[PDB]
Amino acid sequence: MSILDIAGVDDTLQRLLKEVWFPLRGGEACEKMGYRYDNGVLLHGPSGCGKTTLAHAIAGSIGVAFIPVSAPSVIGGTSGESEKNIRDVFDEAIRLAPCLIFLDQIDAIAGRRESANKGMESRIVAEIMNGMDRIRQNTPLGKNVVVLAATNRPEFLDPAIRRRFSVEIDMGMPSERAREQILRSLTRDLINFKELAKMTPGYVGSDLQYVVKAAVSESFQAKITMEQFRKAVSLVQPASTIPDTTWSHVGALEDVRKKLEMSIIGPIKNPELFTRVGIKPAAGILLWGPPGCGKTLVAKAVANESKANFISIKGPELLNKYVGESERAVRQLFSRAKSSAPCILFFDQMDALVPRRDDSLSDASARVVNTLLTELDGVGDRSGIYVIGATNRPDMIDEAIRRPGRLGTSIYVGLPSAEDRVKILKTLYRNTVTTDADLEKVALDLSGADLGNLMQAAAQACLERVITMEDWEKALNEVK
Amino acid sequence: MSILDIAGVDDTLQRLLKEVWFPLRGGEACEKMGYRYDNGVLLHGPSGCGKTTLAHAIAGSIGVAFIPVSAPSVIGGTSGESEKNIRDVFDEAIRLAPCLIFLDQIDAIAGRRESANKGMESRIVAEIMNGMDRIRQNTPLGKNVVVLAATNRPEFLDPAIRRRFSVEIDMGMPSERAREQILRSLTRDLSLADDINFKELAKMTPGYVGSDLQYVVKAAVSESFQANIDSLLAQARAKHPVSQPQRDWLLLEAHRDEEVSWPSTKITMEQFRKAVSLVQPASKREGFSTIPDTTWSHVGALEDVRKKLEMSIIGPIKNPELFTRVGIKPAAGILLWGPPGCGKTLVAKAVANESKANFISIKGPELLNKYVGESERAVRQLFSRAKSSAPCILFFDQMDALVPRRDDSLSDASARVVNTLLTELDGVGDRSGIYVIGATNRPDMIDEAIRRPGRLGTSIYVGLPSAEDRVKILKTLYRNTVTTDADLEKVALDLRCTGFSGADLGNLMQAAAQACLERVYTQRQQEPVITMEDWEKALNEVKPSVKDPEKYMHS
Amino acid sequence: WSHVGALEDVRKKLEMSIIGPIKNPELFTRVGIKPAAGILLWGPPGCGKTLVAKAVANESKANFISIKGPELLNKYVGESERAVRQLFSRAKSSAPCILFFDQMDALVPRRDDSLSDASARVVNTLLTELDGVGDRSGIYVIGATNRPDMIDEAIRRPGRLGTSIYVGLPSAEDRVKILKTLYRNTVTTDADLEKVALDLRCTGFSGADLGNLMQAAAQACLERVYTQRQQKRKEGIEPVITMEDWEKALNEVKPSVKDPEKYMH
Amino acid sequence: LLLLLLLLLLLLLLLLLLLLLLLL
Ligand SMILES: Nc1ncnc2c1ncn2[C@@H]1O[C@H](COP(=O)(O)OP(=O)(O)OP(=O)(O)O)[C@@H](O)[C@H]1O
Ligand SMILES: Nc1ncnc2c1ncn2[C@@H]1O[C@H](COP(=O)(O)OP(=O)(O)OP(=O)(O)O)[C@@H](O)[C@H]1O
Ligand SMILES: Nc1ncnc2c1ncn2[C@@H]1O[C@H](COP(=O)(O)OP(=O)(O)OP(=O)(O)O)[C@@H](O)[C@H]1O
Ligand SMILES: Nc1ncnc2c1ncn2[C@@H]1O[C@H](COP(=O)(O)OP(=O)(O)OP(=O)(O)O)[C@@H](O)[C@H]1O
Ligand SMILES: Nc1ncnc2c1ncn2[C@@H]1O[C@H](COP(=O)(O)OP(=O)(O)O)[C@@H](O)[C@H]1O
Ligand SMILES: [Mg+2]
Ligand SMILES: [Mg+2]
Ligand SMILES: [Mg+2]
Ligand SMILES: [Mg+2]
Repeated sequence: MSILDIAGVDDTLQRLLKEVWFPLRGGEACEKMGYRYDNGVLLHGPSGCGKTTLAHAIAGSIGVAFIPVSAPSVIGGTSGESEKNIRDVFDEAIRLAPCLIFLDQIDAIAGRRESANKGMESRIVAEIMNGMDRIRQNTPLGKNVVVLAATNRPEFLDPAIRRRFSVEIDMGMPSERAREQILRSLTRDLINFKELAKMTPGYVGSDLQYVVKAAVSESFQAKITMEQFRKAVSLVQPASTIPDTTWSHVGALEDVRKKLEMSIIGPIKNPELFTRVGIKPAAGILLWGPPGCGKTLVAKAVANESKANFISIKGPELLNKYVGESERAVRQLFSRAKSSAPCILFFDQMDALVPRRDDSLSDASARVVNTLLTELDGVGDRSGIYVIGATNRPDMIDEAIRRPGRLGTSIYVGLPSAEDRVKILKTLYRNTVTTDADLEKVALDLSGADLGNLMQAAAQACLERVITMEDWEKALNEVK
Repeated sequence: MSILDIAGVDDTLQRLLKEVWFPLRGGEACEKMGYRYDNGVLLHGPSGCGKTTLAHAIAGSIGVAFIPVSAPSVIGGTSGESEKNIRDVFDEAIRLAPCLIFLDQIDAIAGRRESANKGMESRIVAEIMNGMDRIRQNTPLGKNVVVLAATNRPEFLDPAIRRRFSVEIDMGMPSERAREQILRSLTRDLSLADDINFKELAKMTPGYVGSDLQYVVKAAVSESFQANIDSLLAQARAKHPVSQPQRDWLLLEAHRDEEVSWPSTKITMEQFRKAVSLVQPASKREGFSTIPDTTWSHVGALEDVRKKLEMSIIGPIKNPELFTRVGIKPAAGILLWGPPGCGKTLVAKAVANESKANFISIKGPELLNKYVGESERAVRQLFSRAKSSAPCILFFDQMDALVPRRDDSLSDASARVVNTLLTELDGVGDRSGIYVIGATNRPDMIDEAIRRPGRLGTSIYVGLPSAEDRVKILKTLYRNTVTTDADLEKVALDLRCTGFSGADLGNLMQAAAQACLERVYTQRQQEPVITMEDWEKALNEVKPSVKDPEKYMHS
Repeated sequence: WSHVGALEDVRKKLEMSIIGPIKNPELFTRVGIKPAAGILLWGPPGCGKTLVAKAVANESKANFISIKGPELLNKYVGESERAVRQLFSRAKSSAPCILFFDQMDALVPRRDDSLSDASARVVNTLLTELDGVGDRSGIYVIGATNRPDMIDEAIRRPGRLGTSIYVGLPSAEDRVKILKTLYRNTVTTDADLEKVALDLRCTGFSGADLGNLMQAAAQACLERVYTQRQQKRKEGIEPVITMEDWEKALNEVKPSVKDPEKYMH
Repeated sequence: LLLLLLLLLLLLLLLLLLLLLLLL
């Protein structure tokens, strides 16, 4: 199936009212003015976005002859078999007018005839073109035929086939409101869905169905409670990942946290509060500090509180040796972040990725900078993508990279000098369960990542020999 | 369907009067001189350009025996079945002379037998060659057979078959004069309001083909029927005291079998303009960017830059006839340069939006590829789309990474990309209707052959705003997100804003708004609006981003 | 040739080398001139290399194939050299034919160790097609480039591209002929055009700069029309480029070839 | 019964060589 079974496509459901419902059901008006309203609609978008279900739901809501056709179902073995299967589909609809043809997975048979040199494949495309023209020409005025089609990659279709679809509908990734509607459409016949909607960024309609099934399945291992969905959400992953690092996992770093609570964390939890005061978020924040101070850890904490996905880049990992491949890798990060909104893009060791465009910088090192300059222009604002830099050489980055609207604001992550070391070590030990005074003298002995490695290395000596204070002095002479 | 159903092609109908009509309806004249006037005509062009409708319009007009053949319908299962279907078509035409054969989409079966290597495919090609020779030798000198063929890919035809068509007719994309005639023929059996001006409709559909203009008429018809649907939904809501679109489907489903009559309406010119925006032409399905939402109200000051862009790009696009009389080619090349953050992309997204033309934006070295010839092919394909959808605006953002100067150490993968753009911008092929905008911070790194008249001859400098210029920018930024106007002048004219670009002023406003939230929180734990004291907080914590303006002022 | 002003020396060389033998090959055969020419047009940008090669393609009334730089390159191993071989097959079958390679330095780069192996096969393919075992009689080749030194030295030899014609910046007297040609093909008289073209502000102007100078004069005319039209319509015309409009263009347009000796070598 | 000669399809799937480009 019914209309209720498909949700979050309010724009699609209203556009198709005048394009699918009217030509079929409202064919009496067309005959009065003598106008053949034979329409063709193409539905495209990411996989598992309710394209198949939408066609079937609309099929039953109109009450006309529905012909469900899948592209592999028409391909034959002999020469004339494949073309006659498609030819029969369009001939039947004319005799069954008004009718609603649905060609699911149309890209399988309607691919480009340029690359496809096979004789049968070229004739398949020419058979669909002839079929759609017969509908436009060989139907009564009062009876119109509407052709529906679905494809994951509309660009794979032949341009001659694609032009015959007057309407293209992009059923893209669901938003927070859409995912909230989707959850309310599957669990209606069985809870704060806003928390569920915001905790699942990048999920599709099919992914949200597994979560509903997981919660139902988990409710039968013992009515579904809210806490069951939280456990079920982590069980099913979308077909990147929200970090599990909270600020409790981070020691000290209060001044750094305060800035991020207004630059990034702020205009995510309360977008309207920052919208009223005109706080348009920039592309992101440049974190500069000595290595081993948890700059990667801080970014993971920001994504966890903001409930946004996290993507990390190690810097020179993107530098390919081919011409357009080093820049394509950068352009692919922002393409995935767009589909995973909200998301945080983290660039570790960004000094070697985008140096200053000096008068002597070759050309390959300058195309990567110009790739980021044109990519940071579609970051932040009203996109959900946030970019966090990370470098111990903040003065080796190009000026255009650090202008306002780009990674302009600089935040210094301080090195643990006296009391930060104590706070870090206590936090690390809280996850591996001595008291706390023993944990102080270990960290008070005369960076930040050293303590994390020291704790686990000191735990190796305990296994060789329960963790005791006397096992830390031996590990202080072998961990640097 | 009839001759009226095909419009916008007057040269084609003029040629076909002596190449299709005369051989068929002038059989007596041919017999008197003893000449076998058997002709073969091949129609080709972009898809949707009325090739199939032209053939059937001529077929019903001439009134001779017509044999419409679709190429895939010939193919059979057994060995000789496929070739005998072709042989039956030509033998039937000879028996029915005078006759007109229409081979629709002949490239499906007449592909190059060299590359398309098989056993049936080669015999299909050889059967059409044999068939097209019998018609011009077995007809009895008084009745002629004309073969009409249509294909989107004339280059895929076998040369032995393509050479057998004495006439090739190219039906390209319609012009403004042709698009108006197509709309009149499409809107001929419909009821229209007298306010409709087809000249306006023709000029607002740059890259539209005959099929696209059909969708505009199709969308306009449904637009006029919306009033009879919303009123019908109101009737359904009168019986039943889930979102808004879902209610409409269920209410109409709950009735379904109910029969209602739609009162006749007239399509309004306002509805036509709405239909044009809804319809995306087939030429813009791939490769084109969305028109930016930036307008001239988003750009503060830059009056000198705005005047140059209005005269060079916006002017000739909107008034091509006025600029043609003085002798100005309908093509401009503009290079925007200056220190970062001064409004180059902003002023280029406003021209693209305020000119109502098509827009393609290139993001630096986006067209580069690792394969040989693929980087150059993308550039050549870029100007093909921009030419078929003329007028079009090509924006090369951060262009210095796409056209570096061809020194003695520029390698050859990147030097071939420059030479491709040199020929595309100013070569042998025409590029009229294409307006090119380049934005860069390093104009000295661009090849000098690119920066010459005919390619990018006009260079506009967008530098740091002056003291009085920052006043206009700050007011423009503030009014787009909502202090008063007197304090904005004081803040903008403060000497702590010296060297501030347009991005720094946006950062100043963002920093001043953050101070408001800090002020609000302090005034909450013991209606947020930016106050004058908030501005002074941001006047100390914000420094200019362009630390060395001389690095960009000298280029 | 009515679109090409000045360049009398270049026009005479192209008529004796291409247009001559095409129209009356009988006369050139008696003296012993093969029906095949290779021309390399080179010089600073905007000085008329492509323009003069489009007049030859039009005045000779022969078949024409134009190549846009590295247009023949293909990603597959043999498909870029096959395109070159197929290019000379069509030209030979439809002789006389004129092959024009615009921006040719991107198709025949000088063969060095640092040169790509895939781009060195295209150079060697053109070496055999231009002058090898098979004959290319009836094929006339024109090349236009700004960097003649980046072309392989084997390509620039008699039998492949025998003659190099330098198309440089116009002189003061030549700029008068070019400006009149541009003006009369787009519509002030001729006495004012001589003053505009001979002005010291037009020093170093190429053929593209004179065309840009005329465009800047037309835009100044439209600005003058715009302001005067409002005054004489609200309070109370014909767009024609006047001598006062030429003054605004002269103070606005700057030369584009900033280093003429970079290309003159 | 009569034995008939029928036309069929094939898989083929040839593999093609490619040319790449490198940086300085
Ligand atoms: N917006 C949505 N509202 C409700 N259910 C949805 C929505 N999107 C997807 N679903 C459900 O998730 C599943 C998606 O499967 P479906 O076949 O409809 O996907 P699709 O878009 O056709 O993609 P694919 O062809 O790759 O499977 C179905 O069970 C469908 O009910
Ligand atoms: N000049 C024209 N006058 C009137 N209608 C036109 C014209 N050109 C196209 N159309 C309309 O647009 C559609 C064109 O479809 P048609 O089958 O004629 O295209 P085609 O040129 O054969 O292309 P293809 O090779 O893709 O089939 C039809 O609905 C036709 O009515
Ligand atoms: N003249 C201006 N009027 C209004 N806003 C401006 C102006 N100049 C800059 N801005 C603001 O600052 C931003 C600067 O970004 P823009 O893309 O325009 O810079 P740019 O000149 O392209 O420099 P870059 O080389 O760094 O991209 C604009 O998007 C706008 O928010
Ligand atoms: N001698 C000339 N006579 C008349 N007009 C000329 C002359 N030289 C140049 N022009 C004008 O200026 C334009 C310059 O373009 P042209 O293609 O001739 O340049 P080019 O010499 O090929 O340089 P590039 O190497 O940059 O391509 C011509 O199209 C024509 O409008
Ligand atoms: N302030 C801190 N609080 C808690 N843990 C920290 C702190 N600083 C460093 N660490 C530990 O040190 C490690 C540093 O990892 P990472 O941030 O990826 O490298 P870097 O610090 O060099 O960026 C983390 O695993 C983290 O547990
Ligand atoms: Mg599906
Ligand atoms: Mg057709
Ligand atoms: Mg910019
Ligand atoms: Mg040229």
